[PDB]
Amino acid sequence: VYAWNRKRISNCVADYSVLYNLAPFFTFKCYGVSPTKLNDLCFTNVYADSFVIRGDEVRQIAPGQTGNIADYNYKLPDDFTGCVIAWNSNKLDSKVSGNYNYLYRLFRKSNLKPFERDISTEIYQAGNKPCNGVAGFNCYFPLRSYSFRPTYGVGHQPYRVVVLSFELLHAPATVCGPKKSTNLVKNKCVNFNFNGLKGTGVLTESNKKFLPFQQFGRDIADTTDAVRDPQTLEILDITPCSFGGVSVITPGTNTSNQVAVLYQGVNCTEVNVFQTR
Amino acid sequence: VLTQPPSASGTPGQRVTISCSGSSSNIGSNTVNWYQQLPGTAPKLLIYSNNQRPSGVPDRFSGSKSGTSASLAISGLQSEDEADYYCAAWDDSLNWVFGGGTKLTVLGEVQLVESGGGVVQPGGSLRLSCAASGFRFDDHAMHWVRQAPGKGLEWVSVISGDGGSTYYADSVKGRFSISRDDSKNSLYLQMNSLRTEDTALYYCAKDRSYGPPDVFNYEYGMDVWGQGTTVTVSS
Amino acid sequence: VLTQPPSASGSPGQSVTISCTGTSSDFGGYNSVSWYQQHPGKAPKLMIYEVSKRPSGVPDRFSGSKSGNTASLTVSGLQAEDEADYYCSSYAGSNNFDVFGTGTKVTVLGGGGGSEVQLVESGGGLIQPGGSLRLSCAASGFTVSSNYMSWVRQAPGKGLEWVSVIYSGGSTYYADSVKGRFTISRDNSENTLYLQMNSLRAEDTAVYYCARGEIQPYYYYGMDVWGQGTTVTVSS
Amino acid sequence: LPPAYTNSFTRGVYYPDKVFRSSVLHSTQDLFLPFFSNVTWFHVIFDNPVLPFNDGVYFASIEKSNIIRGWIFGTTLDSKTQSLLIVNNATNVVIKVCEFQFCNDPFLEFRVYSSANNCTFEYVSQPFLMQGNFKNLREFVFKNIDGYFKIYSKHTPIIVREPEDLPQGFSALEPLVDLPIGINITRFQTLLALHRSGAAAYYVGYLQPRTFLLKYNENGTITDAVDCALDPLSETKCTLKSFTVEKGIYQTSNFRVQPTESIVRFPNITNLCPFDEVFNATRFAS
Repeated sequence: VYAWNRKRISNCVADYSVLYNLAPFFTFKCYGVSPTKLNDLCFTNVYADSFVIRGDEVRQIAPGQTGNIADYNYKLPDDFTGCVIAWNSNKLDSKVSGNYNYLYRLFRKSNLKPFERDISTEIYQAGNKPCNGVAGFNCYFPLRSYSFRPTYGVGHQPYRVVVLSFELLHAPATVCGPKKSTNLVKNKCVNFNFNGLKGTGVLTESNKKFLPFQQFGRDIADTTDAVRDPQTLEILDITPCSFGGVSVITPGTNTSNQVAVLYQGVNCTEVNVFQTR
Repeated sequence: VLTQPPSASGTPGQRVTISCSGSSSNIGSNTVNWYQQLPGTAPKLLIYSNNQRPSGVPDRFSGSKSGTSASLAISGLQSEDEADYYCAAWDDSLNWVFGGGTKLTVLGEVQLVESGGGVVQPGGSLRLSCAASGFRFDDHAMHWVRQAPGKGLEWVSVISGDGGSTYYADSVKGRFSISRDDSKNSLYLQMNSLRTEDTALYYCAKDRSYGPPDVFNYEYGMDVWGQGTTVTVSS
Repeated sequence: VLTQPPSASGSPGQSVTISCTGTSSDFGGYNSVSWYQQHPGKAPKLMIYEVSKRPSGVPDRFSGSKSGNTASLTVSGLQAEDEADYYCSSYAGSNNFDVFGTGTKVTVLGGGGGSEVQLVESGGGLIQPGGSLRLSCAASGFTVSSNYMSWVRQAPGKGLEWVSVIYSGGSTYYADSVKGRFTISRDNSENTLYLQMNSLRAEDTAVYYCARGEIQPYYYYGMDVWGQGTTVTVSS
Repeated sequence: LPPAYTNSFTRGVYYPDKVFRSSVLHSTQDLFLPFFSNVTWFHVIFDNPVLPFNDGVYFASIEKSNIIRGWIFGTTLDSKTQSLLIVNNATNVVIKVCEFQFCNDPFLEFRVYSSANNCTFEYVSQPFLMQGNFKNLREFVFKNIDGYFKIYSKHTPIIVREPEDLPQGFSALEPLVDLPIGINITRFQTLLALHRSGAAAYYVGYLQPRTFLLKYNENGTITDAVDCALDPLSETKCTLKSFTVEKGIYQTSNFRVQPTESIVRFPNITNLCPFDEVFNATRFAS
């Protein structure tokens, strides 16, 4: 709690749905947004801050609250848009040999600034005396270790709590989330959304030699003709859907009522039957 | 509020799909809990946290949390699966909203017993007691989920294993006092301002978490139920 | 609510070995059970804080091992003339007051802190029911603005209970008895630290005790110094 | 040093976007290097000046093996603001936007800086970005936009052993890195691999907002480019989508002589106010 990591993670496909099956978590509360809509929001960088507290101290981790740990080791203002994901770790962090490794900084002068890490080890000086280093009646160790033991009950066990602080500064967002895909359909007028490029057409196979850096592709006068497959390298062709003018041939409403229908721009295989120019 | 089919149907051999629709304030921020109750006997936990299942529940049940609604799946149902299915979720407004029940009918070891019912004079009431036998009452929470005869279930109050903060429902707030003691496994619930609309069973529900189900939004559940008494004030 | 024996007088100083049952757990986290010797008149004095390592005092009271689910403080062989009340502290859960126990009469016979830092109070003689009375414990020694202090009151017959807890600079937690009607306000950071009554509800008649250290999360603090209390004597 | 200047020929026409085009003429409007311009002739035979980065520069390098390596792009080159220290180490490229100010001097072992602050990006690019009388020319077009620090590059193995000067021939640049880090950059600092234990000379141009008509090959590459404001012939070749102008007279854009001075003449000042007599008296009022 006095020395917590501040890993600045970015440039990844943060799939929050996977976190629901990695480890048997016991807390998945998120204050900012919903996890269903979180997978569709881009972010710049996530601040991963992890620490270990007891079971009765998990409630103190809130956007604004007082306590022995909420204002002395880690404080969250009223703007935390992440989560408070946490889980019990009483399976490998509790042995009967003396757990004098952790601490919680029982002694302090005042409330620390939220989202701040104070890595200090000086002797706590309770005023009215210059303590150049002494331990008696005026200046004591401001750190005190826990008493985690395996033969205990829930509530005073080591609980690993990790928060994911989100921020959106004046910089383009890097991490957005997981993106899915669908099966490719060839020789059929369907819709396509290849990397934002939306439209409809018949995805066919072409023989164009695209450049290794080019992704999209246009025509002589402002019309997309072929793009690059977002998957493995494949050269396709985007031709518009089936369209044409319909003309009806009628010999006149004086002898009969039989008419002929002519579809323009079709090879009789895309709608007796005759194929003309 | 949770939307659930009142009385669905189904045929043997194939599978059905029971759904539970809810807003993002209760389901979108927490986990749905599925409970199964046979007609006549005490209820029992079926699916908790929508991902894991108890040791007694076989692999014949499965649930998902796709979106803001829960979906139940029973691959290969039979006559033994003819029971009532209730959906439960903890809302962010310090309350526990329950479902209505799904009549999925197809026509082809620690005891948690409690007592303290009986008909009493309207206006006033008596205390509600409960007991157990060596189940580590300090490291477990207790819930009050009463069930009216023929009607559904609803959450009344909650007590944490630590014994500190407690929460009540929207109708039983103020006139109810729940607390524990340093004695053996027990639970005392005092009722006040009796309005005669309390004909239920008041199940002494056992849980597995330690704190109140407001900070632990992924481990909160409900263990095996207990045989409750039938209190009928009837004014 | 804890479990303590009403009285203990048989076999004086040979098989007394008083304790405090009613825990049914492993004392929560940090196993620190303190024992206070509440003597009539002056303020009580600390006897032992942990299960061992007794502080500077009488050496005939030690071996406070936690037998089963209670701390059995070995008091046999101490003396044969004492008139006081022993109280134990437990239930160290987060935000849980009333850590003291009931009055245990440990009189083996029945019939037969002063200049350390400071000891001052307000002297609330004939307190009018209501209003706002301030009680201070100005200490010219230890800092009255950096150490963790608390307020514990006791009434005739009834035992002690946690009434107020105040941390270094940013915590003003109140007990469950007042439930909000009590507002703690710190005085100047270099003069003293006083309290506030805030329209008492006729239950604040008990005498107050301003301790320089915590009760349940008690730390060594060099020495445990208390202060004599004053009678409220409400006229509601 | 008295930095000389050379005549920059047709070189530095990069691809504005990634769009396949075959045998067409696309008239683009973006930041490009004006043809027949002046580019400084800083020789690295010691030299390390500070160059102003207004909207984009055209960096070149005619190093032999490892003479010119690294870039010290930044705004103030101080510890308060961030900077850029993209260097070319052993078969790798380290790209960090950390705010490492300096240690003693931009020279290079990581002897360029010695400090420790908070960083924002650690995109370590694994693929590196970099015959007797066969030198190697490496040009780099640095262009910064509101949310992307785009960097172009192209390696051309020149053959002619003439005195050090820009060769004759069109050569586009291919984008390789698209760092989306957003930071204002206004100063350019260069450095060379000292390694003490006419070599080379880098050319640094300046981009300007102009119009260029691009000719794409049947394969999908640009064969040449023609400016639009360089001579009376270029405007005719830009107003018509054809590099082969027929014989005749063509009407180009219109010209307008902009004014220089501006006079504001008002009527004469008269009919003054009696305030001069009001504020000057003996008995005013009660």
